[PDB]
Amino acid sequence: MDYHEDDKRFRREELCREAEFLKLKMPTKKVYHISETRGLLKTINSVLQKITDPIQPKVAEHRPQTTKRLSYPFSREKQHLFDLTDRDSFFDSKTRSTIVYEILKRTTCGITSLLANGVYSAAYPLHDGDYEGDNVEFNDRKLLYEEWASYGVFYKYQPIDLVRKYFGEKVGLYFAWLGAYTQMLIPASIVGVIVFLYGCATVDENIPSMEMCDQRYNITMCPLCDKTCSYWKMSSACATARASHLFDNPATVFFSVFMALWAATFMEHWKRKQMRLNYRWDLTGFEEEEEAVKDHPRAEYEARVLEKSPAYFTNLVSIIFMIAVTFAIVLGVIIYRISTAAALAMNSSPSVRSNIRVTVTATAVIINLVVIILLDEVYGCIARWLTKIEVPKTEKSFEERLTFKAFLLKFVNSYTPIFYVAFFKGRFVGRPGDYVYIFRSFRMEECAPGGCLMELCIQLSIIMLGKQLIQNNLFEIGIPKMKKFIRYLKRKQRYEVDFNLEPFAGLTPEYMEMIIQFGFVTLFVASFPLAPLFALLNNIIEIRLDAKKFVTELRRPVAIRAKDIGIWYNILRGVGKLAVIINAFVISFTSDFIPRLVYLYMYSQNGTMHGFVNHTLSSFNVSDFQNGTAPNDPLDLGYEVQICRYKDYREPPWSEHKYDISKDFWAVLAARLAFVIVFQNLVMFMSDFVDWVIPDIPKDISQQIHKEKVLMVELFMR
Amino acid sequence: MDYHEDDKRFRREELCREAEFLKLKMPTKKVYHISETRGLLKTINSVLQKITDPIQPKVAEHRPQTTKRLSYPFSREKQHLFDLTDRDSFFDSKTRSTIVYEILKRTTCGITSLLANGVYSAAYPLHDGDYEGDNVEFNDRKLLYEEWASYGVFYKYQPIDLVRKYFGEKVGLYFAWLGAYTQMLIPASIVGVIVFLYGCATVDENIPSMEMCDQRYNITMCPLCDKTCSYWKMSSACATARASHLFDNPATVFFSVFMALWAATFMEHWKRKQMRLNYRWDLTGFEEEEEAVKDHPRAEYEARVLEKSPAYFTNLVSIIFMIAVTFAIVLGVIIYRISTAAALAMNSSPSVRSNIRVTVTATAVIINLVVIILLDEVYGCIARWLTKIEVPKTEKSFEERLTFKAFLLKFVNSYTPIFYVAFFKGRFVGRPGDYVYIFRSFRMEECAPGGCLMELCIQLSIIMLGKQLIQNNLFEIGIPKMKKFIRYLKRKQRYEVDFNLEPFAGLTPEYMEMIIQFGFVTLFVASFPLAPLFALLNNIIEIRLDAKKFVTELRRPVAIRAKDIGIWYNILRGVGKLAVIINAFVISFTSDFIPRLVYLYMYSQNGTMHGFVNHTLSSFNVSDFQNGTAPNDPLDLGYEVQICRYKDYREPPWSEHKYDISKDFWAVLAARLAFVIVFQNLVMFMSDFVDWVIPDIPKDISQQIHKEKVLMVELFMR
Ligand SMILES: [Ca+2]
Ligand SMILES: [Ca+2]
Ligand SMILES: [Ca+2]
Ligand SMILES: [Ca+2]
Repeated sequence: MDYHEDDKRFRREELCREAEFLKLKMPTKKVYHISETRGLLKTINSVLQKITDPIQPKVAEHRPQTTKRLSYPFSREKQHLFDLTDRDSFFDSKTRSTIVYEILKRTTCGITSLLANGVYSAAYPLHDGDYEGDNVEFNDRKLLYEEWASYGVFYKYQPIDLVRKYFGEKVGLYFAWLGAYTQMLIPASIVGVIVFLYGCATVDENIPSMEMCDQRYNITMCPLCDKTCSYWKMSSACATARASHLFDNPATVFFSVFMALWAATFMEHWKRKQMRLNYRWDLTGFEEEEEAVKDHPRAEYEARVLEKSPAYFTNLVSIIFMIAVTFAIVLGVIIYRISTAAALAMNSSPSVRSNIRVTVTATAVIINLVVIILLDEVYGCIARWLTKIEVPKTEKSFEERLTFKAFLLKFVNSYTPIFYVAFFKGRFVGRPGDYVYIFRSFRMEECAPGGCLMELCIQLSIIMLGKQLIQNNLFEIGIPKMKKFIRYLKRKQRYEVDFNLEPFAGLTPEYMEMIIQFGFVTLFVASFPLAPLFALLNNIIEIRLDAKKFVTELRRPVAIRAKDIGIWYNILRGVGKLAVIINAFVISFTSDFIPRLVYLYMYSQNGTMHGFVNHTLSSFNVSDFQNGTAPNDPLDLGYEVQICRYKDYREPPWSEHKYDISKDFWAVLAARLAFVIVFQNLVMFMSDFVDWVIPDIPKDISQQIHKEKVLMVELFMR
Repeated sequence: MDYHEDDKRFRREELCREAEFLKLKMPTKKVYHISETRGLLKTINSVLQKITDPIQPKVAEHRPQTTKRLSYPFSREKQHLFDLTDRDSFFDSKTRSTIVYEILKRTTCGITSLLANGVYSAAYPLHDGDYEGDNVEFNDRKLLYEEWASYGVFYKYQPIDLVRKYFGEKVGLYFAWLGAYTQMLIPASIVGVIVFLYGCATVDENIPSMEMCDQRYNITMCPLCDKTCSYWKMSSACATARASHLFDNPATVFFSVFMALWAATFMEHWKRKQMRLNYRWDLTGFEEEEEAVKDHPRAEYEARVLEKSPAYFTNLVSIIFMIAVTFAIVLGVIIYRISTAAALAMNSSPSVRSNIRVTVTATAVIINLVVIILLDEVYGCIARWLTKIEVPKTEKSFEERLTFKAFLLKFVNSYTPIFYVAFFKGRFVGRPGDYVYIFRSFRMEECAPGGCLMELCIQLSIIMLGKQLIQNNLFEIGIPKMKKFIRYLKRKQRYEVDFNLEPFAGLTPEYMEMIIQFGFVTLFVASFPLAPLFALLNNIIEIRLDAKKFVTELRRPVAIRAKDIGIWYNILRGVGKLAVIINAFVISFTSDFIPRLVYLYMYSQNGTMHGFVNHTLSSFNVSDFQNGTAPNDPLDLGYEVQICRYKDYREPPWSEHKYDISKDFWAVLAARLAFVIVFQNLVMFMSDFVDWVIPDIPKDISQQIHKEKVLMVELFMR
């Protein structure tokens, strides 16, 4: 318990004499406006500040803001600038802290470099009362914990009009965004499960999967290794083909079109929603540009320029940034190589002959993810330092610029193994005659038995479950408690309670996870349905986890008022527009959908497909290995062996040309590229069409603000 | 000579008794505001109106508009709403006519259905003085004719600040737009001529043109006709190949990229320019929506609804519109067919044996253009009537909706023969074995000897010269003089002079020609450079022709104030965005650029190309015609004949497969589609990049309006 103030202060009680020389000069400028009283307690002393009344409408009339009025037509109170209330207890704690903070920034000798220098350690508003606790006189924060930030309440709606009142429009605007995103994930998950279960129903009705699961063919493939791998039968790995038909179903194409159109209609819905939320709170968006002070090393450098009394260096460090992006790109694939090459050629030295091929893939991906989790912090640090070097003008430019430079890095290292698996996996190996030897010592890399699509789906699967759901939430809960143990192992007053809390670190690491997750929703659902489902399961946990992090474990933000999410809308629209071309390439060049359609329409010799797998397998002759690249010990799976088969669209060896590129390769390639053109153009046009149709401003808000303006006129004239 | 009034009136002097019963009830409502006097002269009587002073600041204060002030910092006078002048002769004639016209619309019993009923025939402001003439006391219109609307002055700049003062911001804004477009055409024409002359320099240095112009091959082609055409030699038509290399030069690809980027930078330049023109005239764009009265059959239908006291029918008539678009599309190709089939199989009955093949093409295109010129008016009329049926709410909705429905029609019938020539010409004929017989009586259509690109370039050429430059300007001058002869063959006072002038008919037919011409600039310069040149030559003539049409042959517009061109910006951005994909298809599928690159990189057997024309020609055997489709009288050009050649990428007849589709067809097709993907994506990204880079608001205007706002504050507080 105490009396009723606004903003605290945290000095460091015992150079030092200049610390006290500035520590008693600033508040002398603070005497004229705000009545301060300093308190002396156990650990480190603090400074207290209570606002005085008659300067508060000086600041409330200094800036234009809307406050509640007395008149109400149609069951709803109007708002104008500042008049007609007269309560002396109607200024909420949030707005009081806003005004007091404006005085905290305005007067100079603000707290930018005064706080950033070392004399002051923390400047922050306090909260009313306490969550849970005992015998509390109806706290707002207790109410908010009891209705919003509990795991037991995840079905009831977001109380957005209260969280705006207690945290401000920025923090309120975030949870509104996450609410609309999770609400839009419901039909995505329903349609995802319907398409996947349509996949599950008709697995054993198709032709091309039966052709592999059939016995009595005795068809043999080439060993896919340099020295030590043997011949393998087609019907051996047939579960992977069964799951392949579970994933590259002809309903998934329709699901991809549905997802592009889904992302577009989500953009429309959210524009409309923040428009009505800009109605309900603050309508005149004309904040005065160049309002705050400049960034202090720009004033320092500017002072150096005035001592001396650059359009080369910003572009120079932008090129530095692009360099870092390029070797980030190659670094991801480097680390993926190291990961798949964690345990190579271990067939011999244990001599147990497991041949399980599971631990190499599983621990490859898991070790890979450990290196990505470890490296992400480094990239964040390079973003902060580089943006510090560039010397932006304001705080807004620092926030925006740092946001973009962090996003490119996390995009690159968080997505590049999936680009390597989905596209560039088994493209570049030659015929079984000659192999493409990278580094001139051994082979590049070979695909899975039965298609590289499985490695994409299980890699993508354990990223949607590994890093997103379990790892990130477990550290997101786990870190602040451990910082609490660190800060401990080295009747209580209010600010002494709030000092033990952790300081607040912006909204960028909390939007960031959601932009990357949105990238997982829209960029790779051409080859993997039911991804939204995983996004929804992560999302329900994320909203309440973040809410409990606000109410429980953090001190209060200072309630910066803004009217849109900002740069994140451009990032969402960019990613959602990039999704179309990458879905076209995933469908055509990966999904094995084009060769089946071409075989149905050009080499059928009947109505349907049969002998498709007979058609793809390019017969080879085992006499033509390059003196050592033969299988080292042939398995003798049957009596003998004469010819191995492989899938590359090449002519048989007995023809007058052997081991060249056939007609069918160019036919399939032409059909693939034609699909890319048609898909990209039609889906760009549809995704534009649902922008042109849906009204970007809502009607009810336009007519209601028009009626409010008219009634404001006819009420004002009297 | 007369006294000084604002707005005229034209009644029809002798049902009739109701005409006079309303003719003396409206002006009784006009007595209260504006002092009218009626005059009685020779032909038909008129009514005169002079404004009275003290109601003019009632209307000038009724609406907010900016007028000149007394203070001037930095050599330029400020503007605010209405004060501080006090001249009683400072209201220009344009603004006086604006206010008087607002009273003409406001009071009701406005002149919408009062003028549209039949009692009033014309309501219009008059002009001061007269152009040229004799002894005129420094007319504004004489000045404007002497500086702007004369053919002798086409090099000196547009006097935009005077034409705005005399005609208003709409008509001024148009000539600003045409000024910026013609100014942007200068480097387009320079680079066009440089690329074309680079084509002209190195004609006789290449390989594939020499291969056709070479003698001593004795290579013979198949006759390309059903019954009566003979074998023709390759070296016969070699001028057409010479011009083909003049057009599909590898510099034209660079010119196509340059044109897409040119269109984008033109958009940026014009956004910036109308922004500063919105600075110089009127800055607060907040015109009150729903300001004027509704459209009178919507009030009539609304009255019928109120007698009765539809979201199906508007969409029904939209589908009607789409139907009209579809048979417009097929109608263009129908009329093109009739045109090329004007004189078919005339080799026999004259028996002169000219074999000139010129008159069929030339008169085909000319007859085609006559039908398009004749049909365009019909499509315009269907646009007006259909838009009349749809019953829009306002005048603005009628203007916009009619604009769009006119544009789709003129787009379709004005472009469809060029789509037929550039794309679908010789694609769909089979091998010389079997032909694709449309209508089951005779062959479809065959390409030119030496490529269908020539027919595209000469058709496109005589549209850029035929319909654009000569036909349209000749009728645009020719029509109003003939209407003057018609109106004649059935000391003078001012309104009696202005009555002989022709009424003004909006800006839509004058923007329309320029949007279609812009379509000719950006949509087909992949296969035809130096098109801008023709656009520039048309454009210089067009600006002065239109200007002389405003000053000389038309009565005055009523000066509607607007702040942008409107729908035409969306139409320009749409066409300029459609240009990229159509340039990709013109380069790949028409320009014969891909097969030369593929032959250079895959079948070279050396460094360079030689025997390219040897490679393309698919040898055929003349024994395999279908019993009558043989050449009827073989020409006996040599001793005998055994095999004819043709260009379709098919295997020779002596192989184990004959007359099927070879490997090389799929190879070339795959390369073509790959070029479409790469070109479309990279040019979309560049055309976006020059939007992201260039600041869409100018800096000087932003800082200058900020300084104007600050100085307005510190001048207002005193
Ligand atoms: Ca998380
Ligand atoms: Ca989180
Ligand atoms: Ca013209
Ligand atoms: Ca014209």
